[PDB]
Amino acid sequence: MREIVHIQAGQCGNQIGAKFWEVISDEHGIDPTGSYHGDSDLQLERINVYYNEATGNKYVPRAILVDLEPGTMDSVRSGPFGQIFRPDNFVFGQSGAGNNWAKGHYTEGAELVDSVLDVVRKESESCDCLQGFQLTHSLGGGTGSGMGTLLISKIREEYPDRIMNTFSVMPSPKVSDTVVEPYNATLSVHQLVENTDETYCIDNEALYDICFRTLKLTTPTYGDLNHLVSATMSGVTTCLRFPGQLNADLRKLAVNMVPFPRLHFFMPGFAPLTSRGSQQYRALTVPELTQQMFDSKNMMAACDPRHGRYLTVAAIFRGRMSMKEVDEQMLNVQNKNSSYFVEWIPNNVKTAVCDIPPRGLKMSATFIGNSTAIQELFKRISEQFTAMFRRKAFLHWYTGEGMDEMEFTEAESNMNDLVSEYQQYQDATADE
Amino acid sequence: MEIYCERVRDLLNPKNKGNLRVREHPLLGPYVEDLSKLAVTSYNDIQDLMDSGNKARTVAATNMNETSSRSHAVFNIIFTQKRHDAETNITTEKVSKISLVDLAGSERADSTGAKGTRLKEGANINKSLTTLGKVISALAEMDSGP
Amino acid sequence: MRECISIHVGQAGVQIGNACWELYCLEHGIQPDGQMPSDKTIGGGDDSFNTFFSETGAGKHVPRAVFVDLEPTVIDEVRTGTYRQLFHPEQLITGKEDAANNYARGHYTIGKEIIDLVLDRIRKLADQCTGLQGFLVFHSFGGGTGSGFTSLLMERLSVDYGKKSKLEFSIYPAPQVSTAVVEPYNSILTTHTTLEHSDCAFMVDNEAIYDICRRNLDIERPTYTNLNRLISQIVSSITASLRFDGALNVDLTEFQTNLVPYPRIHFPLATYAPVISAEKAYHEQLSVAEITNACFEPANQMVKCDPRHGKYMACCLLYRGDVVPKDVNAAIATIKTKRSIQFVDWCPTGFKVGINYQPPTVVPGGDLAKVQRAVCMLSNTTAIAEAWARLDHKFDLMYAKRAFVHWYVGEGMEEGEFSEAREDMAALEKDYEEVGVDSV
Ligand SMILES: CC(=O)O[C@H]1C(=O)[C@@]2(C)[C@H]([C@H](OC(=O)c3ccccc3)[C@]3(O)C[C@H](OC(=O)[C@H](O)[C@@H](NC(=O)c4ccccc4)c4ccccc4)C(C)=C1C3(C)C)[C@]1(OC(C)=O)CO[C@@H]1C[C@@H]2O
Ligand SMILES: Nc1nc2c(ncn2[C@@H]2O[C@H](COP(=O)(O)OP(=O)(O)OP(=O)(O)O)[C@@H](O)[C@H]2O)c(=O)[nH]1
Ligand SMILES: Nc1nc2c(ncn2[C@@H]2O[C@H](COP(=O)(O)OP(=O)(O)O)[C@@H](O)[C@H]2O)c(=O)[nH]1
Ligand SMILES: [Mg+2]
Repeated sequence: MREIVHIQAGQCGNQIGAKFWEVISDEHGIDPTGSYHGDSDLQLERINVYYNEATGNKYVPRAILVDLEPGTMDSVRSGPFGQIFRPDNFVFGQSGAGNNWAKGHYTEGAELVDSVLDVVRKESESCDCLQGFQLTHSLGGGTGSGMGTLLISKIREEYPDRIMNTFSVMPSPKVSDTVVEPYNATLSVHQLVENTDETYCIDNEALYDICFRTLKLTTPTYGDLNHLVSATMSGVTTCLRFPGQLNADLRKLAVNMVPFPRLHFFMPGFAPLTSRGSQQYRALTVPELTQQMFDSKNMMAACDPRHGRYLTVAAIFRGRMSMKEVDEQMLNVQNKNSSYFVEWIPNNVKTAVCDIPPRGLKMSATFIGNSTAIQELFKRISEQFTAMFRRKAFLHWYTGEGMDEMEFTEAESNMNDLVSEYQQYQDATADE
Repeated sequence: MEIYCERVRDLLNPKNKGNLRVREHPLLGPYVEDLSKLAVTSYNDIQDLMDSGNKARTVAATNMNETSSRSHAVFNIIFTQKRHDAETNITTEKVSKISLVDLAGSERADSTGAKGTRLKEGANINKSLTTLGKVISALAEMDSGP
Repeated sequence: MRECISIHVGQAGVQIGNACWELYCLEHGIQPDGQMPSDKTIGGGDDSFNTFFSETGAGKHVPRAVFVDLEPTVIDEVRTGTYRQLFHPEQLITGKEDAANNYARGHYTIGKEIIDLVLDRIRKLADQCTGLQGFLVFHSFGGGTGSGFTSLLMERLSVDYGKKSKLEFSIYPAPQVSTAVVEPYNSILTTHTTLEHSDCAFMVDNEAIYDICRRNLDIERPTYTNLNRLISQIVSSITASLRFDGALNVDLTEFQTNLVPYPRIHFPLATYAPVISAEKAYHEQLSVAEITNACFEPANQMVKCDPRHGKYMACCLLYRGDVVPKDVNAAIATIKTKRSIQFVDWCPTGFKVGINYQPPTVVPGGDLAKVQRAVCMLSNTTAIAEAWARLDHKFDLMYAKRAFVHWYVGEGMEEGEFSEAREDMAALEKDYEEVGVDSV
């Protein structure tokens, strides 16, 4: 059986994980107390992917919560689903990172990492056949970047064979909330490019754009953004939990997506989106989902896919639909926009279908694209990084915690090399 | 130094369970941090160091060779010339680096009878060798073209 | 006694097996639970025929089949489905992840640790048999399991049993539509086992059957169930001669004697002529000449290749129902008269004919109409190569840059093993371009 271990670090990761757990639970039918109150019999068939049994016919999620500030832990416990988690998995400290990558990675995180790893070993030992991990965090912050990177490094050292994923919120181009975002983002990407096996790039600006233009909300809050991200996270790994006509394990997605080891950054997407009060106008079907799925406005990465080429793409459908319609639509999309697909991969669309759609959605589709245009994002950070490293704007805060300029230089060089690789394929011609 | 499975291990340094980090000096390029760099003054010293290094290397048997190598090996010599004509010349004029590299042999898996840990070592060796072939081909094409 | 063993590997094989065994259970009057009430009403006969079913003491019939996969989902659909009481509980799941579209995982690392159980189950089934005739393996190119584990299993079977026939039905990649970006690697690697160990391999493509469903059957949104039902009809027509009485009967050895002029030329195509909806079933006589002329139509081929670009080297016709030898002789003469169908000079006869009395059955909730006469053609042509050539092109376009190669190398494969296979494939294609050159 395929068991997944879930880790959460920092304010952003913890809130996303809380909303995500509030979702999966409904999909499988779990009350906030833990007892099962459902209708179908397929919901318990594969519940062990995420949940562990407990003696009173109870289910406890296989999650780990990490921070260095008790405030977020208190907020999560004092909530609708606070009592579902195991208390022993609430690992935390005091005197948080303070938006400093050095404090998170070297000074403060180095004390709590041992306890976090002990909990991780205990959780992974009980699994029958572990599949992989997944971790949610924010790169622009403190605690999240440092402790997530340290945990990723340690876990990769200990479990070299299994899959590692990451759902990371990157710094946005214009909507900014921390003055030293570029240092943390660069130092985090320098390690993410090496250690993890997949990465999905989320941007707050894209989510706000979707909420205001597509969903037509008036006062979006972080709850809705967490909703979107949770929807995507649940849709990615559906085929481990429900039967279908074409299954797609995480490893299969990894093999079909990345052509080379260093290019494992993806743009996610979800369809459909009717904004309500206009559901009665749109006819839901397969071509409509495909039309909405490949559109640029839908992307959550805040980067235009029209400025590059799709290295490859994967689509996971959920519903009861015909295979010919799916295959015809993917072929049509490939043939119509022939300029935006790389030419030395003869077919670069992976397809999967599952029979059980979401609670109230006769159909749904998830999208994982791998395109060169993502380089734009990295370039932005790199530019800003230079603008603050040429004069050493806020460097002393890092150097007081045990770092040196060499670390910054090598991180900048590594990200620039990543940008150069992605740019090597972006231009047309190339061919044979 | 040796490369076993994407980890650098020192040989002259005695039993040290930890690995050695790889860092890039901005001007001098890649290198490895805390490599036990040892001086020499007699042929006996370097001979004994070479014997100890070969002894401590990781080696395993297989169908293709009774004593095969499970790790790439790199031997490096740093040599300094000091011209000390006190009237005119200065010392430490020339510094030179000599590198001697022994690579692991491509594993065919089924023909070698690999199994368990040996198979994973063979897989890592093959990955490294394929990467080496790709760079070599790319660099050759690049220099040939321009 | 005439006996066969069926092996289904991978998701495609298991689903095709579901459709097949539904058809077989329907044909002989066996309920899903294995009981056969008609014996109490009939009072005699061996209608619980030994070609596919073994009879226990209490009257229950258990099929001669082995299901294999490296993930639990697809078989767990069967363990709790309608036919949960038909099969033996030994279904051979791997309690681990799947090959993940990786040939190396399915042949070297994860493909083992379950091969021994499969061989033991097959050994028990073959030992229980008395007069085993052959194996029918169902798999699919382009899948990790269906390529790698099929290769390993076929190699072991050839080493172990040796002289028994080994047919093979497979889903070949389509020219344009596809569901994986690493299909060509898997197919080209799988070339070796189907070339060397298999005795006769039949090819099927999804695009061809989609077109047939669209035009003949008038289904605008078909799914895999229709595909599997059609393939099951073809396989049943092939195997029917072992079961029911007929005027002219053909064993598996006859197929392997008349369709393979040389050892390395054993890749024929298969077609089924009367595919027609119930609404269009009227307005048409569906006589022998019509159905046998429908076989040679290029639009009814089950693989997207044009037979007109090559030459026909051999043909087997299998008739079911109310058919008379006078009509089939006249049909053969008419087909020989036409010029569009070209026969190689060194095969003056060309045709083999078999006739069976049992007409085809109709599944409830199906799409094919009830018909009185049915035909299955197995033709050995030199048009196949064309399809292979297309696939080869795709492989080259990805192998010039070594894309996706590190995934294969990290699981025990060596790089050079790619190139060898490609060259091997080139050799087969050239021998299908010389066997047809006109003699001088
Ligand atoms: C009444 C109705 O059916 O209307 C739809 C609806 O209008 C739309 C707009 C829904 C609606 O979603 C949003 O408005 C939204 C707001 C913020 C962030 C993200 C979404 C919907 O709220 C979301 C809701 O989705 C679900 O309930 C899914 O089953 C989904 N739900 C969750 O994510 C979830 C959240 C908390 C707790 C439990 C589940 C799901 C998916 C996989 C597995 C389990 C659940 C649906 C269909 C609708 C409404 C209600 C309007 C959409 O969302 C989903 C996930 O279906 C937005 O894009 C889709 C397209 C739908 O047409
Ligand atoms: N005709 C037909 N083809 C199918 C069916 N299901 C899957 N396929 C084909 O199978 C190919 C995918 O490979 P699979 O056969 O699923 O490989 P697998 O059995 O899943 O093995 P793994 O990939 O390791 O899980 C696709 O190209 C499909 O065209 C089916 O029900 N009918
Ligand atoms: N999507 C999303 N982003 C958030 C949320 N809360 C904070 N953020 C983002 O997280 C960034 C700050 O990271 P932070 O959580 O403080 O990192 P930490 O201090 O190490 O835990 C800001 O740029 C915010 O935009 C949330 O609930 N959802
Ligand atoms: Mg499968």
